Amino acid sequence: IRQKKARTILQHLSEAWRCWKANIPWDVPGMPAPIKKIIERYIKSKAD
Amino acid sequence: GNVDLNKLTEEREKLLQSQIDENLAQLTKNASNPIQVNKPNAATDA
Amino acid sequence: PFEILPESIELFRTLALISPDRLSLSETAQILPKIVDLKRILQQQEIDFIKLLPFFNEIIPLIKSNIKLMHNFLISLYSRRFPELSSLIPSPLQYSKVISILENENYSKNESDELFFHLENKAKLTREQILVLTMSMKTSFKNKEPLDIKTRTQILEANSILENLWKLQEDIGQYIASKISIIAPNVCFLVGPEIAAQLIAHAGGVLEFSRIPSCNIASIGKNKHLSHELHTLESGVRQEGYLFASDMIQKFPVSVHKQMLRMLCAKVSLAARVDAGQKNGDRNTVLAHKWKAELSKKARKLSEAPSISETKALPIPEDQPKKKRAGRKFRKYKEKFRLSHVRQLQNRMEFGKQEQTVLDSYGEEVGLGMSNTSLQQAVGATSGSRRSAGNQAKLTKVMKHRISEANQQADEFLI
Amino acid sequence: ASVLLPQLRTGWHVDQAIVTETKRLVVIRFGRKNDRQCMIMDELLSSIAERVRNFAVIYLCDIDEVSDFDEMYELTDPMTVMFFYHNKHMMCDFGTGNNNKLNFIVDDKQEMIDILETIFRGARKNKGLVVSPYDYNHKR
Amino acid sequence: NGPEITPEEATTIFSVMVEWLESRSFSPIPFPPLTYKNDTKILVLALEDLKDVYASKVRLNASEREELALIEEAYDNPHDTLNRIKKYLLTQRVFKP
Amino acid sequence: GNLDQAELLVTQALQKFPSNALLWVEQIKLFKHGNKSSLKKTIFQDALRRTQNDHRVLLEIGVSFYAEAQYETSLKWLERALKKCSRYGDTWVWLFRTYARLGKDTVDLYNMFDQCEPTYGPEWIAASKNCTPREILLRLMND
Amino acid sequence: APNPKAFPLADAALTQQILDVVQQAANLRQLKKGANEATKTLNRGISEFIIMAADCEPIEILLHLPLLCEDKNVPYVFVPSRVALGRACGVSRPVIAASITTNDASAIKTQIYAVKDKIETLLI
Amino acid sequence: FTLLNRLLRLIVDPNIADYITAKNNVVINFKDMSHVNKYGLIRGLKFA
Repeated sequence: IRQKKARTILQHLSEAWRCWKANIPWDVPGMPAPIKKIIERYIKSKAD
Repeated sequence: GNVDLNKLTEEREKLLQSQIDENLAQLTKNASNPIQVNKPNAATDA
Repeated sequence: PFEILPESIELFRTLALISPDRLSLSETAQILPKIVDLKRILQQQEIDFIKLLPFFNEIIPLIKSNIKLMHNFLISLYSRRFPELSSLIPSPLQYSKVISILENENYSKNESDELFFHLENKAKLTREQILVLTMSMKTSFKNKEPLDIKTRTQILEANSILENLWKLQEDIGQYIASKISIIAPNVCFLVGPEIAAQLIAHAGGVLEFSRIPSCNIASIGKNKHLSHELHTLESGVRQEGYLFASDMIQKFPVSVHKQMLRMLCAKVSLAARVDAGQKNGDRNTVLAHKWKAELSKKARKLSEAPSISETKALPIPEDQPKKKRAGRKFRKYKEKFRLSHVRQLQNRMEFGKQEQTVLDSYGEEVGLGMSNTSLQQAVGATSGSRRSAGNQAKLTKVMKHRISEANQQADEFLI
Repeated sequence: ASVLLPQLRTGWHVDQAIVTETKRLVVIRFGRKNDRQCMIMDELLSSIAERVRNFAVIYLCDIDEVSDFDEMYELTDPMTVMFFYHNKHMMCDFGTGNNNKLNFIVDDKQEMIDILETIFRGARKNKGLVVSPYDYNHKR
Repeated sequence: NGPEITPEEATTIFSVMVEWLESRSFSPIPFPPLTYKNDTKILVLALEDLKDVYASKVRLNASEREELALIEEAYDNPHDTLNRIKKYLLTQRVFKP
Repeated sequence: GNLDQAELLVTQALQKFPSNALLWVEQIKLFKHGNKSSLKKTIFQDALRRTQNDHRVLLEIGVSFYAEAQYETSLKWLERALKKCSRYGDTWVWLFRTYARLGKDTVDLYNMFDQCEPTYGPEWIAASKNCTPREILLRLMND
Repeated sequence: APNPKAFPLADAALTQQILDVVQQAANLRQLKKGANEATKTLNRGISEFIIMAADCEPIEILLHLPLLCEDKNVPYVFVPSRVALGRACGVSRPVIAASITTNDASAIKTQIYAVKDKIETLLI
Repeated sequence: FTLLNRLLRLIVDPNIADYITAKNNVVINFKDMSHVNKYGLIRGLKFA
């Protein structure tokens, strides 16, 4: 059921960016560590 | 070009379970966006 | 010994006269080292009694009253020397300390240690507070040597007594804190022990606290609200005050503090009530647990925003002309949105002529247009083109309500 | 987006899609997966698709993988999009001259929606041509 | 990290202000009295300024409309508006953001 | 010594006759003792409501404020009381006391003292019972 | 079955009467619902009589109110049903404590007084 | 604002000054991003 998961992750990616834009932390709880890290990295890159 | 994330990806691959993947929390619009959309739109309903 | 404390209470009560307090003061002075020292000693000595309270619950309000009286006296003494000081510094102990510092003298005209003393000696003085104090001094403080040395002496005495009283109070609070897990277990569980002590002490007993209705609790242990000091916070909590400082609130984000704080107050109150109800050594502490759990849940819910919604679509663009309506009733509404007749006129511009413009300072651009009649234009303006009532900008429901509220408030003020 | 939009595997599939949307309009994007412009277009259309949903639909075609439709554009073949209704090709006159296909990236999500709306309206009317509200004449 | 003005600086600058004021011998501006001589005129002026923005425009959005309505209300029930203003000045330490 | 009992009695009285200003005054006095030192302003407001700003209630409030040593407020209260009905006495005395406490002066008061005193007012009445002057009486009261 | 410490519990007819009174007060703004509001009323003195819910679980959260009443000499009952009480108050949500407040010039003064008397009768 | 407030007090009735201070301390917003104005005047308040 990977497509669904991918879709979900897209939203997460978008939402962290949105949060960053707003200037609010992206303290999402149940997200797994490495995924979270990756997201953070992405956000940083975007910022740069 | 895309090199700085490869390691991260690898790490992710190493770590996660299927169960964990299944239970990724469907994300809430932390910057309450749709409310704001509703409100501006209603204010500027033409 | 054990027996003294009713005497102490009596002594405290006798002070509940009014300023001026001079021979009364002397009486007051006598009352101080007699009593305000022995109590401290007793407190220090662990294992004298467990049923001191509710006599310590009986006395703490009295003590508070006494302190207030002392503060008032001090202000009376000082006012006409430094009127604004009271306004600037709320807390009575703090005020006393400030006064002491101010009197101290030596290099106090230039700088001791002036703005150093405050921070260390009058412990609590924050930067903002200090700045305001300095400003006040620059304006309102007279600094012509005290009305009399006698007066100075009197104020010193007052400070000494007041300080002692404060110390005693602090000691009592500490004692309460030490005991509280036996006194008001539920409350402690809900909040934390120190916080509980602070609340309980302020109240009087746990019964007193219980009697206090939830809404009030928030602002127990607030810094008295000075108008000049800034208040608004991203939190939106207005109360600050002991409870707000708890883990249970301060662990969650700032979005939730206000709501969370509110929740806490009520649950704290409930806990207190429960404690009051239960007889000594029952220490049930299950309801409190449940409340805590619920609070946590609430916090979590508040933090968790809404799901992304199905991005609602545009409607199939079809072009229907179904309406066709009209009717005094329905006209009005629509009259608000229709272009008026004077606007229609405006929209017509005479052809040849340099057509009439109103130079509005923000933008001269604006052409009246053929609203103004030729002859009229040549001469002057028109109120025939101030025609309509059917579009005179009316308020919203919300706005109207707000205005009504404002009016009510004004009326109240006038009474 | 990749996950957002639906993608097509073969020419037959594409044709089916074009035919079988009776009610909605159909924007196909003919484009080479790994190109900049095409990617941009896809991104734009991802946003639009959800919005326009009830009136239009968006699809993707890897033009290298599915080479059936080089009839549509005489082998010009940049990373384009095309508009369809009742299996009729729908003709969106910009400045560009290519009234057939928009072979160029537009950036204003709203603008994109508006043009799609226009074409839908045209289709409903029965019109084959439709003048866009916007001009273009920059992005050839 | 606290207010960037340290207290000494404040003392210096506050003192400068105060001395200046003394030199100029300044009667401080009193609270708008409950029956102020030039009240109504002032109010009118204020309302005109508020209006200004709209005098041009032919449509209004909602916020703008609301503002206009408020202005009208102020004009039309002047006394009430004045009272409200006074109340706000006195009290209102808090505000719509 | 017994204050709870007194409070109870007051409450009962209020229940029976809510408007009677003297009961309200008594309640206010009790409050001023400083058992609550709270529910104070609210109580005052309630009293005012029920007694339609009764002359005496205002005076009582002023006195309470005097006791608490917030003096401008007290003065204001006293003024209000006077306005409500100047003929009553103890109010005048209270005002004088306040003035004495403050740096303010009595000339104005004297000028406005043309109006009557022992018509009504408890302490004043008592003093009267204990003479024929008025300024002398006032002085005595002050003392 | 209702709690023992919730005392005095009304009887059925009495309960009904009390709820009617509450309703009347609600319409006339002469009532205050809610434990905390009841407490406030008691503190003020404005409470004519206090109505609590027997079927408050956990009962403890009321059982200060009775004490307060005793120490202020305001009569008080529990009714049985918190839902019913809430409804009477005019609140869908279930309520535990209400206070019919004092006001000489009420239409419903007499009615209120009757209820108060009834409550007193129960107490002993 | 503290410094400002006291300065103002030298030229207005303190209440007015207080009001001014409070106003310059609002929650600012922007498209889903707050901040509070604990410092640094708001230029757009009509008196400012």
